[PDB]
Amino acid sequence: QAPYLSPAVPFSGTIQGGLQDGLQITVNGTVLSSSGTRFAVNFQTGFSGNDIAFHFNPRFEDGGYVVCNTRQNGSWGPEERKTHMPFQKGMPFDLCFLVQSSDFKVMVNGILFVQYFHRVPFHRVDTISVNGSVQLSYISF
Ligand SMILES: CC(=O)N[C@@H]1[C@@H](O)[C@H](O[C@@H]2O[C@H](CO)[C@H](O)[C@H](O)[C@H]2O)[C@@H](CO)O[C@@H]1O
Repeated sequence: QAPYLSPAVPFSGTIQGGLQDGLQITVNGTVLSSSGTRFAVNFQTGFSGNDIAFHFNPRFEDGGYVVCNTRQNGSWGPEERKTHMPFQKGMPFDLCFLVQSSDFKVMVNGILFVQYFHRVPFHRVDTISVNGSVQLSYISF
């Protein structure tokens, strides 16, 4: 699949073929100053945003932390949080999502940040969306 170049945010785009084992999605962007306090990347089914297999949500609030969770039929499950923010505003970053049979491997600038085991079959994911206080340079597959 061709990369989405300079997509505007918010953004929603189809992931051709749907998520598949071995697929690596790269999200290159920059956290802005003066927008909001958080941004997110969502691996979802459809554009509704009601069913999100994997929600990666960095929050520049309360000291800085990232929320990882799944949303099924509009219902958010138990959150997984990490308190060591690997993001810095005004600095471009490479957010890499490696899809494996049992989990998502998430790397920030080549450094493994989190591991999220699939709560729902990843084959159900065909859409990636990004919103919040972030500017995108590109999304590659
Ligand atoms: C401490 C705690 O459980 N707080 C939660 C909030 O995180 C939650 O905010 C939502 O969180 C989901 C991901 O779990 C999405 O990021 C969503 O955009 C947030 O609004 C709220 C609402 O569900 O519930 C508690 O406050």
